[PDB]
Amino acid sequence: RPKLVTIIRSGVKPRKAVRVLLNKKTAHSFEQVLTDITEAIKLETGVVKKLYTLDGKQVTCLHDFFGDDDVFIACGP
Amino acid sequence: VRPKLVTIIRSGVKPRKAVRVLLNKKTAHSFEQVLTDITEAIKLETGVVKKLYTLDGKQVTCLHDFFGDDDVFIACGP
Amino acid sequence: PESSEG
Repeated sequence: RPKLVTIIRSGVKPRKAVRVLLNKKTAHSFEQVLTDITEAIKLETGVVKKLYTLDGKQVTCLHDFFGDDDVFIACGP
Repeated sequence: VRPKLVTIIRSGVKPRKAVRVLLNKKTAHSFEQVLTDITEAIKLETGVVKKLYTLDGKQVTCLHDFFGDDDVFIACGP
Repeated sequence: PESSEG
């Protein structure tokens, strides 16, 4: 029977549970488990959907992007 | 022309760590591809999990500790 | 201290 584990990333905000579904039989080593958690964490990192300048304008095209600013803010979903 | 070293700040995410992405005005042939490149760079900066701890601070070091009673754990990177 | 986001 599979175990649903909640992982809390140390020092990371906001506080979002990462859940990993693991089977005592299929998990061959402890290192395997650490790797599966690492992969689970990278997956829950949302894909970047929108970008904004520091001043608040959305960057929506290649031409906005290759302007003078080189610091932007990423947003997910 | 010259490549551009962009600094990305993740909205709401703490600690405040810059993610740097190098993009080329003549390589990035798509805005959606730029976002994908930024996404990958963010994923890459995710530290690999090196240690696990119970909520009460005991290190989990083997499969036996991992499949015991607790089902909530704290992950530490490097 | 400057402040902005989103």
